[PDB]
Amino acid sequence: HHWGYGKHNGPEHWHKDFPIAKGERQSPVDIDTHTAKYDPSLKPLSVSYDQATSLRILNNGHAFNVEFDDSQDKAVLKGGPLDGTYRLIQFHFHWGSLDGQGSEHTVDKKKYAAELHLVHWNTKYGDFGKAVQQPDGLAVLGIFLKVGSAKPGLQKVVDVLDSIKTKGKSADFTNFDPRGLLPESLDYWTYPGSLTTPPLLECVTWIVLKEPISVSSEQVLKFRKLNFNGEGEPEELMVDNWRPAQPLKNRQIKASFK
Ligand SMILES: [Zn+2]
Repeated sequence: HHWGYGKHNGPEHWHKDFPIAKGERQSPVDIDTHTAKYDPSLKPLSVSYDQATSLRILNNGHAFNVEFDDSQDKAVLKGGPLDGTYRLIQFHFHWGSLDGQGSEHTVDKKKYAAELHLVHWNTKYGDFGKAVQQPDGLAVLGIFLKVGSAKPGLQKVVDVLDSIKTKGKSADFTNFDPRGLLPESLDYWTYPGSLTTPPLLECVTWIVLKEPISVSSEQVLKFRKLNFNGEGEPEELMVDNWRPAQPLKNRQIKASFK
């Protein structure tokens, strides 16, 4: 009875194995633009993916992750509200059963078709495993996906999904430049949060971009062909793998714009 997104093992059941699910710094959250606070002291975000080195893409039964080589000071996230440097280790998405839903964070209750999470760990801590044990261990860049024109930089991902349909499958995924998944503007909202999947550790400084990237209906449709199940097991399409908004509980969401 492993955790999942079904009615029997979904978000509403997670607290039984991970009590922190009802904690004080849980993610995602709804971004109420009227209550968010513009902070003029917030510096521009610094995303350096020029030399990021992608390795493989795999279906872990919850989503698909594109992993990178984080052994060198390659892809790093810094600046913005951060006081340290974080290395990119992997990215994945969360999406729905229809274009009307799929994102984890919402803006004034609005849900996007999907949400991209670029995960980075603090260089003060040695590696990912050690970083998640600290309150400022991770910096996750969240980017909303809306339907419209195609996103060229996403095509390589879309095209390879048919080869890793079921849990446990993976494929070579070298030479992928994540710079192709970023919107033009880097304006953002930021707040202290957690991982949105178990163990739900409250070790994340969330940075959610104001500008969503546009992907075509054809592209997002491909996400919905994946399976939660492994090969040979009953079909369980991978859709609605998103955790709903959690109580802000007085944390303050700051923005780099009004
Ligand atoms: Zn995520």
